[PDB]
Amino acid sequence: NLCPFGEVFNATRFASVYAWNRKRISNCVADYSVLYNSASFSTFKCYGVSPTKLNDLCFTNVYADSFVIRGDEVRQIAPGQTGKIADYNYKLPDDFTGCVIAWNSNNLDSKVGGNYNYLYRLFRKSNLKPFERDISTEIYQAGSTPCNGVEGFNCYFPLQSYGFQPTNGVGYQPYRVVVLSFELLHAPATVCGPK
Amino acid sequence: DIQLTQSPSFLSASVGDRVTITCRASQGISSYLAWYQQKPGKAPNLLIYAASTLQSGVPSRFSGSGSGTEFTLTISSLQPEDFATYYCQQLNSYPHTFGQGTKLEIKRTVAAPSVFIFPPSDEQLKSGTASVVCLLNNFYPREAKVQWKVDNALQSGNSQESVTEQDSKDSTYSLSSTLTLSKADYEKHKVYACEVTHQGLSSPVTKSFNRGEC
Amino acid sequence: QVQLQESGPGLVKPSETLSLTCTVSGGSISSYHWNWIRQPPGKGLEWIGYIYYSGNTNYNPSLKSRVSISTDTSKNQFSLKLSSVTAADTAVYYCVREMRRGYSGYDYWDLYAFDIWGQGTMVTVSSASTKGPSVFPLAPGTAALGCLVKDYFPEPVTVSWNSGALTSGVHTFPAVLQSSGLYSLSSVVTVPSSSLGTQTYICNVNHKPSNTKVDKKVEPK
Ligand SMILES: *[C@@H]1O[C@H](CO[C@@H]2O[C@@H](C)[C@@H](O)[C@@H](O)[C@@H]2O)[C@@H](O[C@@H]2O[C@H](CO)[C@@H](O[C@@H]3O[C@H](CO)[C@@H](O)[C@H](O[C@H]4O[C@H](CO)[C@@H](O)[C@H](O)[C@@H]4O)[C@@H]3O)[C@H](O)[C@H]2NC(C)=O)[C@H](O)[C@H]1NC(C)=O
Ligand SMILES: [Cl-]
Ligand SMILES: [Cl-]
Repeated sequence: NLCPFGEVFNATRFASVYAWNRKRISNCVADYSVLYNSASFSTFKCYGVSPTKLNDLCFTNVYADSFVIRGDEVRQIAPGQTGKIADYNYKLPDDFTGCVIAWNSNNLDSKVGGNYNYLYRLFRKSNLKPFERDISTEIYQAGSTPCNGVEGFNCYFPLQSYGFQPTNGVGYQPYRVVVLSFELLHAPATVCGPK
Repeated sequence: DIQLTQSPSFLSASVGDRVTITCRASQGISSYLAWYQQKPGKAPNLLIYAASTLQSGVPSRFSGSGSGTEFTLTISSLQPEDFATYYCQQLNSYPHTFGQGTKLEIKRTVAAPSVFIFPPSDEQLKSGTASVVCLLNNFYPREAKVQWKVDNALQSGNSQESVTEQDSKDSTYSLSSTLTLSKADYEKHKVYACEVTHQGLSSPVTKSFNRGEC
Repeated sequence: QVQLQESGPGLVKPSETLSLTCTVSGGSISSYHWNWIRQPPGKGLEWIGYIYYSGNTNYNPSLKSRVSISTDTSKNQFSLKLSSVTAADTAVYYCVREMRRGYSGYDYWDLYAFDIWGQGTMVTVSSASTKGPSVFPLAPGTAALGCLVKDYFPEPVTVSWNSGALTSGVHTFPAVLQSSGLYSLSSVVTVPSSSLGTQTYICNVNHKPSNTKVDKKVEPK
């Protein structure tokens, strides 16, 4: 019984990072060394587990998190980072056990005149906790003056769009990111490599 | 793609001084900056990474600071062994780039060269060449003048100088001047002399020998 | 402390391929990320390329069409090939290790400082042939004595005194390129004039490219 990894990695559409997608994976076998042996990736790193010898353990669940960011932000998808993405959109915990996989999606997520459909959160009252998703579209109060809805002086819509056109520098091109988490509960281990 | 410029490019400073060397990045690089010390004939050596973290094994007189585009390497209390070329490196994005290097020389007190002259060996003469060598040993500063006199004529054409790198203990230089003649040209003259001029001498020192006299 | 040793020829003809291997000891190829760096004489550091043993590489764009880097995990090595070389490729070549990452695998968006360097190896690009040096004595409170090492190609030559037992007051001058296109240098040492005629002074000269070794005793004339 094969884990649905094709459905995470090869989806026509990926999420905006503020609204990052999560897929709970259980009761299946997955070949992870097979996944690593693609020439396709800018980024394939694993904390606490190894990509190569990934095929010998079981787990209660795997989570596959996916989203699109700028190339210059892929660095922010790691434990202990700071910036707009790690603070306000997608936060990994300090003790993260799992893999971060990223690749240039310029051919799919750019178009003539720019693709403006991918959004990120620019403002927030405080940082995300690890694995927090914030989907709220409440106007942000940047000054001592209240808002009550409405854009104005020191009162901003908290989401802003990337502007992905084919001609951008590679730090400004879209990257698709997949984060795998591996969790053990005192409870049946159901997601295994072939051993 | 990311350009680094260092300042100064060259500096002499005294032992015990505070020295600052700066690195400018052409765009923001956060704290992604390393510094290296390279001594003559050695590999560069990692002093600082992440702009301000001291590498283990590096004395505490080295420190780094800055973020964004402006970075400083500080040597508090300069030591004679700190003679080197210092290099910054950016760790922001490929390609890896380095600054152009900052060469740091140690100032010290004036020291006169001790001068020695070497006639060519019998062995070389049989091969049909005569090299005469003038050694200026352990002097400071580097500015030195060597003149070859052959039976009191200035003989200027076929001489070469080589200088050692500053000594890491005494901060002195040494220099060699080699005068090369054919065996036939060497045999036309009796008295071979190098005359040395330097800050630390009150008058030129001449060392000479008389050809063909044990 | 992991040690890196460059090896490969110090002389390459123009248009041919420069080949170097870095042998690693004290740790594994698979635990680290590796680079090639070079330094033309009297010039700065230039980055050549990067490899992680997943096979993933990044090459300096200025060199990219001529450069290849590979790993061999069974021999604990990695290698550089620089194709169709000119005089512009004459340099000291260094293999380096990057500071250890807190993860397995690779990331184009994450770069690390170089904590371990090899000693470096001089590569000359020249159509000229290797030639071993001729060594001549430089015979004399303080006395000076030396060895003239001349007409060798290419760099480098090494000089020691009394097989490495005499290091104090030794000065080995940088080589000078003659118009002949060969190199020459002197090594000199200062010693008590009181020691002459009882103490033995031998300059040990080694020119690896020609496998010329010479031990010349330097006596007072
Ligand atoms: C996302 O999609 C990529 C690309 O997939 C390709 O398009 C898809 C729509 C679908 O049609 C895929 O089947 C198709 O390949 C996936 O990447 C590819 O994955 C396949 C299947 O593993 C690879 O094909 C194989 O590669 C092996 C390594 O060299 C090779 O040994 C296999 O050969 C053997 O097995 C086949 C039967 O499977 C047999 O016919 C052969 O004779 C031989 O025994 C086989 O060629 C492709 O090489 C991959 N292509 C690329 C571009 O990397 C990717 O896996 C998927 N994402 C996830 C997470 O699943
Ligand atoms: Cl909040
Ligand atoms: Cl590059």
